[PDB]
Amino acid sequence: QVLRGTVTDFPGFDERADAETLRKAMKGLGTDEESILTLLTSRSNAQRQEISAAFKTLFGRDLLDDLKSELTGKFEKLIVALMKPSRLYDAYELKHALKGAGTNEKVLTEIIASRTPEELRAIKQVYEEEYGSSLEDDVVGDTSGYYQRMLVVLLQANRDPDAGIDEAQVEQDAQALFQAGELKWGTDEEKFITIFGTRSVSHLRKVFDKYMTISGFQIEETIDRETSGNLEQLLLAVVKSIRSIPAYLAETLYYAMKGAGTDDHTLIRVMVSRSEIDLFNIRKEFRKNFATSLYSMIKGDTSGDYKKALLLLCGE
Ligand SMILES: [Ca+2]
Ligand SMILES: [Ca+2]
Ligand SMILES: [Ca+2]
Ligand SMILES: [Ca+2]
Ligand SMILES: [Ca+2]
Repeated sequence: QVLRGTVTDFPGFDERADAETLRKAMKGLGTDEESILTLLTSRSNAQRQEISAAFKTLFGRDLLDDLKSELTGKFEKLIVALMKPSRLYDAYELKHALKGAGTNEKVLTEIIASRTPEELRAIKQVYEEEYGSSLEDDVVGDTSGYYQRMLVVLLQANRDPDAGIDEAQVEQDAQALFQAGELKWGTDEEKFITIFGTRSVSHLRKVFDKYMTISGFQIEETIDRETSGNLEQLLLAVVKSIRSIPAYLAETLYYAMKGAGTDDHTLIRVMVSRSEIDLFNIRKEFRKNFATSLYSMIKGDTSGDYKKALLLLCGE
């Protein structure tokens, strides 16, 4: 399918002109957040990096340090995130879910399950450069059990490529998965980890069909998203990503705003990271699955300059 983002290079871009607009906006008493916000959400990530350089050439000041001393709250978290160069974002997000006591298993599952092999290679590469330690050793050092192993398997970015679809292997995997599901994924974990983690995307889709034409239940129906289980949360995220990455991220966003509070960190992470990849496709899945639009949900769930920036990122 064709992936379309909501943010694209801004025509007639001038990094010096933009460097100055931002300077006048930060300069002196009071800040013009309305100006920063509108400027930053209509320039691609590559352009924001160019604005930063020109800002440094013209004033000898660091644009980001400035935005941080001037901005505050979720609006700042959102601006700081947009500034992060595209290639460094998932790696940064991953270093901070692992870093320190505990682990944000949520981010680890979300990024590793929804990212393609090419994306994971580049992430593994950029991560070691930036942080010195390899992603795989930090994951292995923070996670455990079959959760760790499944994450490590996916981290190898070695899913079979899509080619000849043997129906003998398909039915064999469907049966296996069926029986592992009936056992609530608590037995023979080794066998299913290999199927979910190394089988080609087109293969696993036939497996998901067959599996249901064996049980009458979609494979996800054998797992409760709401409840615990790191390994199950991962199996759920993988299944959904194998079906549709936008749909999976379309839902991750939904559950970020659905409830008593708002998971602004997820809301910010998915909005920013996918803005130039498939945020558009994500918007289309959100509407068709949740009967409402992302725009309209973000508008009612967030407030202020923060809300305005998300809405401009969202687009229509
Ligand atoms: Ca100021
Ligand atoms: Ca003000
Ligand atoms: Ca501040
Ligand atoms: Ca830790
Ligand atoms: Ca809410």
